[PDB]
Amino acid sequence: KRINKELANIRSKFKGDKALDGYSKKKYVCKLLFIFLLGHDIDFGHMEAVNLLSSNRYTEKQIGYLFISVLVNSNSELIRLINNAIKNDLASRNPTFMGLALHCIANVGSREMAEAFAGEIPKILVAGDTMDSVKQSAALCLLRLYRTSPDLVPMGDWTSRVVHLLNDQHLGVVTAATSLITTLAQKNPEEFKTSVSLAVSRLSRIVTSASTDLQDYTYYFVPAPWLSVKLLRLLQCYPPPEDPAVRGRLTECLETILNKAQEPPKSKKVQHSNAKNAVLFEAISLIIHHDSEPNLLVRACNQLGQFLQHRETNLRYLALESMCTLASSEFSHEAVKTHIETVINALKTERDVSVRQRAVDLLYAMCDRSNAQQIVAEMLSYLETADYSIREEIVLKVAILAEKYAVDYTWYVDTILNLIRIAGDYVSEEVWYRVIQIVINRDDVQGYAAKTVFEALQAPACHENLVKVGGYILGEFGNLIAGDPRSSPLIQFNLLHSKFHLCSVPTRALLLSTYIKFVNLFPEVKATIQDVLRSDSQLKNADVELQQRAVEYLRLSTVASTDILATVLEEMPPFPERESSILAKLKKKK
Amino acid sequence: GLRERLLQARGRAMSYKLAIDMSHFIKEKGGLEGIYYSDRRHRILDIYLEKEEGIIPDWQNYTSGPGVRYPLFFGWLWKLVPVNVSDEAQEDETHCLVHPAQTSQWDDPWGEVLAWKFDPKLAYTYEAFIRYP
Amino acid sequence: MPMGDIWKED
Amino acid sequence: MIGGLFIYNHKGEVLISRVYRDDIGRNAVDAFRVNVIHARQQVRSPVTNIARTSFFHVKRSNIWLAAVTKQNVNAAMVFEFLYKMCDVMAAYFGKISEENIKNNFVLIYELLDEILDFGYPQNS
Amino acid sequence: KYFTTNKKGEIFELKAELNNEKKEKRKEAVKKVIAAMTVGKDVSSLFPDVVNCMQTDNLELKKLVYLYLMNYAKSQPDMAIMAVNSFVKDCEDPNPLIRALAVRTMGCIRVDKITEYLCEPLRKCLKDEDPYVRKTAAVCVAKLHDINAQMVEDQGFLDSLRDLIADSNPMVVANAVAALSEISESHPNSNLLDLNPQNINKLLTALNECTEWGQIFILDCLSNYNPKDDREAQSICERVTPRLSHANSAVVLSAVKVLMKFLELLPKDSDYYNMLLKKLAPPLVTLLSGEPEVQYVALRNINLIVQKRPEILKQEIKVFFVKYNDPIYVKLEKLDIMIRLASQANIAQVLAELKEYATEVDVDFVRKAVRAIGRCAIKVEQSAERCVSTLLDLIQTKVNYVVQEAIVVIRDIFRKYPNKYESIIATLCENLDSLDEPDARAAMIWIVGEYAERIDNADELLESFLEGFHDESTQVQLTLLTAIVKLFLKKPSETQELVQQVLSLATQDSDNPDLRDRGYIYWRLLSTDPVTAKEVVLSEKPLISEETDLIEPTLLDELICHIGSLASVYHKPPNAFV
Amino acid sequence: MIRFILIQNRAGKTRLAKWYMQFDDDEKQKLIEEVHAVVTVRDAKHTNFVEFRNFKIIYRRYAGLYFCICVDVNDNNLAYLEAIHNFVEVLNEYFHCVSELDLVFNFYKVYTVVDEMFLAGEIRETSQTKVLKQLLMLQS
Repeated sequence: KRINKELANIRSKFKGDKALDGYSKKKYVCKLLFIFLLGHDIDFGHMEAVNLLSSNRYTEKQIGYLFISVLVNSNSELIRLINNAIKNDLASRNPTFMGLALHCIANVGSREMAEAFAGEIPKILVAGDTMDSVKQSAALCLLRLYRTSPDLVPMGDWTSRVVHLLNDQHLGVVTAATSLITTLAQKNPEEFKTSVSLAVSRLSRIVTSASTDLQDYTYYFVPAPWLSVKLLRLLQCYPPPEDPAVRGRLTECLETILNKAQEPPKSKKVQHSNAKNAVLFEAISLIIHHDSEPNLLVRACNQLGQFLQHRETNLRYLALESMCTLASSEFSHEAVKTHIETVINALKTERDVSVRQRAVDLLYAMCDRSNAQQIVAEMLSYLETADYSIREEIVLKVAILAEKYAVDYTWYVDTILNLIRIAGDYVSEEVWYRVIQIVINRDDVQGYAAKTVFEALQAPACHENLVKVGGYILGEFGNLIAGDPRSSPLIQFNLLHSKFHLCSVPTRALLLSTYIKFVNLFPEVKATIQDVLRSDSQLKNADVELQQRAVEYLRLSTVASTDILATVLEEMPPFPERESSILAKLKKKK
Repeated sequence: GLRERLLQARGRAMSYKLAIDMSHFIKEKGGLEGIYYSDRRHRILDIYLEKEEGIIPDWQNYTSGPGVRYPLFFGWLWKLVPVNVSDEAQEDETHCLVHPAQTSQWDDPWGEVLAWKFDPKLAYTYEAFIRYP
Repeated sequence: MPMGDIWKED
Repeated sequence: MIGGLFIYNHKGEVLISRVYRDDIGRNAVDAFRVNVIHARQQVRSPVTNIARTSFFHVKRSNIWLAAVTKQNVNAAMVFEFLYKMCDVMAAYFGKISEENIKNNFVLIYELLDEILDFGYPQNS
Repeated sequence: KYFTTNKKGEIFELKAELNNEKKEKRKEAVKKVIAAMTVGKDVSSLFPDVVNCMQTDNLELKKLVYLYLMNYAKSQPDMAIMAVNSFVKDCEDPNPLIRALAVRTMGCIRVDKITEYLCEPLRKCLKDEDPYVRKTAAVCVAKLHDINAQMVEDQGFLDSLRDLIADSNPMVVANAVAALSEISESHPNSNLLDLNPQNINKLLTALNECTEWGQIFILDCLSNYNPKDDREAQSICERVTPRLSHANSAVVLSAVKVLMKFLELLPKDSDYYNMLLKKLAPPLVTLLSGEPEVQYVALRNINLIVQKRPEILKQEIKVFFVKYNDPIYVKLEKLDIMIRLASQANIAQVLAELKEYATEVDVDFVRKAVRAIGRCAIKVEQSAERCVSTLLDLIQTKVNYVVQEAIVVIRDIFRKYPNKYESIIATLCENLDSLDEPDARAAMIWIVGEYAERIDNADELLESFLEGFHDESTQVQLTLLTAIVKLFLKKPSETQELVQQVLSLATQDSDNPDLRDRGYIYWRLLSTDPVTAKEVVLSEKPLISEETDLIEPTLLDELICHIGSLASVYHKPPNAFV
Repeated sequence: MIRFILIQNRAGKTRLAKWYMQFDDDEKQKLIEEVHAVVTVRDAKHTNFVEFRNFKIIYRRYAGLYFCICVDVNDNNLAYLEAIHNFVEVLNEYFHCVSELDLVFNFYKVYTVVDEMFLAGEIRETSQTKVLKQLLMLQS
């Protein structure tokens, strides 16, 4: 309707080669971009605007640059003319045109443009004749080209000039060079080792300044919060300095950061509060990642403990987020474990799902030997009323904690059975692999696990994973509960034969192995199970797994040699020591 | 003057009888009971009373409790009512972004938008002396 | 006699 | 039977909702918009099973009439009730648009208080 | 003066407007409150100002206040008991519409004082004058009985329900039997009180003189009934038989449910069985010409009807051919019902549309069609060679979502016929013209494992998969042993590094206990007696049934009684959605 | 690093979209709907950070507009939240006041402010006075 009328008006403006003007064509491209903002696709004559980039009108040139940035196609001659205009603007002395070309490179990300302009852009970045606004775009453009193609980035001799960028009076160049060096330090630490000692002095000159300096780079009476966060995140990607003077200067800077955090606020603005707490949280993350100063670690743990009692939910989120590696320490581990009841209360009294997820992650991280049963019970009470989207990670974390911290495995089998009963559809396969491996490996929870899963299978609303676990556990240890009148082999077969029909394909595959183990175990139960194996619903089934299982078990039950049958269907030897497949699944998931 | 400075915010002894008289002068001048609350309008009103009458910046101290905000110092006749903005108001294409309907909401510790409103019931007796110690 | 707050940009 | 009757616009904002049983809440309101409307193309079968919850939906080319149940309903009865509701609203105020929602917001709830009672589609 | 809201950039008080004498302004204010309640605000701080201030006109304002109360009945009883006495003092009002509205808005309150303070207005309006009051009374009886708790007069409520079953108004008795079915959702002592020789005739007269909605509940409770007489059963079938109601789908499928559960006679000698088979087919054919959602529900029920009794829509297949203006679910289900109804007299009509559907654009529909060609090959006897040639021509187009689904039905054809197609393997396994999904991988591995006399270079094609042993496929051992239990005996000192390599990979590398137990069962068998292993593994296998995509017979007997239910549409057990 | 910057009103449209990583057309069509369905449901009494799979999407609500900046979980969320507020204040001080109609009508200035504020997933200039001076110099 209206979009069709707008497309008809755009075609009437530019369909053929009618008599138009430069400002009329600029207004037509602006109207086409406004129609593209409403959700309409049109590509009528991109060359008429791509060839217009060599003009002198800055507004029309920027409109054409935005058009070729938002509608970057796979054209050959148009992209060649665009790269030629980019090289002409880079060779020109126009800083606005050079910055527009650098923004077009950093937003395009073409492989041919990255292979062509891989050498000129650091030469522009180290060019002292350029303005300060060009370097801050060029360093981020080189960062974008390095993130696009890291192999096509040389380690030239301009590195000493790159480290020397941080000594500038203008600080946007410092921000761009910090964002460059923080990415390049993961491959070249020795090429930017002196940048650590320069950035320490830069951070000291920032945080030891009053309100007189930094007349434009301040933010709500906070001196340079983004630059301080960038410098601390740069120092987090480096080891602590071996020089004692640099170490003491860094310690004094972090002490002044903590003292400014403990200071009362000047204004009442929440923007000032966020811009002051951001540097505090990045300094806390630096202190925790270093883990070198216990005097700093104790103060940071006390600061986060007092920060957890705050009223702002998006502050309590960060207070729970920045403590996972703090729980992994050794000296301040008791100071982390002082507020486990506060973490449990934050998990109970809830206002946000991601806040609850961060509380779950912090409880799982700090769970070493504090209260394993209490942590597992609180996790299960959270899981009983959790969401239906992130339940699998919580199930794997409960399984990891239960298989890790357990002195007697009876509580472990009860925990796995409660986890299977409460939302067993999200239980991954590694959990019910692991409980079978642990029950086979241990030799004092076998009869208890068999009786517990036999009582758990008698519920009408059983889940499929419970049928699998109970099937293999009964097929392995049906002999140890044969004396009880409530657990005869006839009932042991009849419960699984009731659960066999309306369940799924691997369940029906596993219960047939359980059936042939029952035929091997109890000669009283051989007749009915042999009739079930001889039935046509098992023989003529369309599934190859069930057909092969039923056919070869019917043939194996009637070879008239009980010695070979007992030699084949004997007791299973235990599993070898694996390497925590549940942990591998959790690492592949998260 | 005062109304223009308050609507441009889109991004001696402290005697109680003189404060009552100045609140009545503000209400008859058409400056309040229709606008919202922010720290900039707080500082503008304080600087305006200090410029036009030479008043010490001590009177404007409102309660920090959740809900209705009353003046703590005696004499000021302007309480604050927590205005819950309707869903059809925060959807207009001409509402200002940096405006205390969406800027002052993040700043209060309870997260409630505040506006101004006259209350002549507090002209009889105190409220902060019997509400909070 | 109060007035109305500027809610809309003209 | 019917444990909720949710009318959604073409974007996802609720216009008229109603809760009949205690097993349907704001999570049941939000999950339908999260995994039905705001999703990919190639719209599958109209009876969506999410978290042991059944969502029936009917899109009348501008609006989305949905029902959220949690047990063994009669299958075609819910869709026939939805089509009867759409026909009643059509005979009431012509077409179905947001202007028809806002101009007859009391009348829609008055029709829902008579044509449906505890999920039973009782005739007026 | 609390909860002050705005109006397009203004300031005005709601509570003064609610307590004001302007009733139109109070109606506009409560309309704004209900609008905020619908969009999701917390307007719970106005409850004693919208409930206790009921001093204005009755109808519209009381309806809006009762809507607010039935929306916020989950609030606290200390706030809900501010005017609850004047709320429950409404069973003596002169308007029965007001009485029924008050009962219907009092029934939704799950409060502790409900069973002690609502039994008197309920019993004061049971034997009332207007039938809508008794309708709402039985609705609220079922609502209070949804908790299934022993109330103060729950036995009297059940006795009043049994009295309301045999009453005058058809909608009233239909709602009463619906409430008996609702309390029959659990298993009480008085479960499904029939009282046959009067209640059956009363329900039949109500079904004859009922409206277009109560018939669904009447036939729903009639579906679970199982008599034993003959003339009574024939009278029941004669009263049930005229069903072409304006509610085009629900009443028709409920009557089909009643007629199919009402099938206890000779399956080949009863003439009325053939009469019912002639009776069901015009509704089961003319049910498809409606709206797409009830069309999809009808197709999902017709699939179960065909799977149980194939002699209903057997002679009519022309109504199941897919057109070009149908949605994807109807497009899939009409195809599945067509390939289930592909008989020995319509294969020329079936196969042309089957080979035409493969060139469509819906990916799941093309996958269903290329499985459908193989299913029709299994179904029809004298078409398997032509369908095998058609599947080979479709595979020769080298399409990724066609070959990986065609080789599975090719494996099904190979399992149905084990001798007549010993030439496709050396070409099809040599192609492997995709990166196959695990179903096609299992099909390829089973085809390589079986028929090993003609694929004698199978060691390379098995060891191509044996290195990357990370998938869900136990076929790589249960088909390796079934061929290299005879090839390793025919060639000694050969492929020991396969028949022990896959067992060493299934013994102490696979963490799955199912795969480990399969590996130990194989390893303890062939390493002890090769003749015993050849007798057990390489024994003859029976052929599969003709109808391929079937469900289990116990689940089919479960879905017979739930034809009108949602379990028929989901094709799952009814305990899969609680 | 900043993955995408979005301005989504509560009706459902998209006013400003800047994509710095490599997304497809169907990926750009799906991520906008996912951002809308996650962000436009949570109220003001919740947090401002949401996680998608590995995202840390930070959103604010200015008068029906929803400002979203995405990041990976490595960077300071309060720093990017105050970057959002600083960008909104720059767009406010470019005019005397700003709204959705002004952002629609002056999108050529909006893209100029975004390209002079953010670039390549990072921040170009933290200040606002130099950006206003650059915008006034480029106003001719």
